[PDB]
Amino acid sequence: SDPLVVAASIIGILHLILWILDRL
Amino acid sequence: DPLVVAASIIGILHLILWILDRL
Amino acid sequence: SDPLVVAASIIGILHLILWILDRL
Amino acid sequence: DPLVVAASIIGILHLILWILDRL
Ligand SMILES: N[C@H]1CCC2(CC1)[C@H]1C[C@@H]3C[C@@H](C[C@H]2C3)C1
Ligand SMILES: [Cl-]
Repeated sequence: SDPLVVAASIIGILHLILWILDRL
Repeated sequence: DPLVVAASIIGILHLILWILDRL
Repeated sequence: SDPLVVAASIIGILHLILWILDRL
Repeated sequence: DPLVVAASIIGILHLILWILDRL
């Protein structure tokens, strides 16, 4: 696997979750 | 990879929800 | 990789650009 | 892939700047 792509994917999922919960 | 795919869809979805949240 | 990953990449670059500009 | 690497770097930077901007 690609460490950078894994980290960016996880960070991206976390980003949407935190943004949603912030907008609620 | 299901992670890469899921994060790809989630990334596209994130921009959509952001634009609509801003407009 | 595939057109999904490409599209999400382009869309992620676009997202940061538009967020920075919307934030200025 | 260059585009994927750049988007990975940009995605990480995006979250960091968003969190900070929000605080
Ligand atoms: N919000 C971003 C959009 C771009 C990606 C990170 C999250 C996403 C997951 C991986 C694979 C591509 C490029 C980045 C890494 C699509
Ligand atoms: Cl915002």
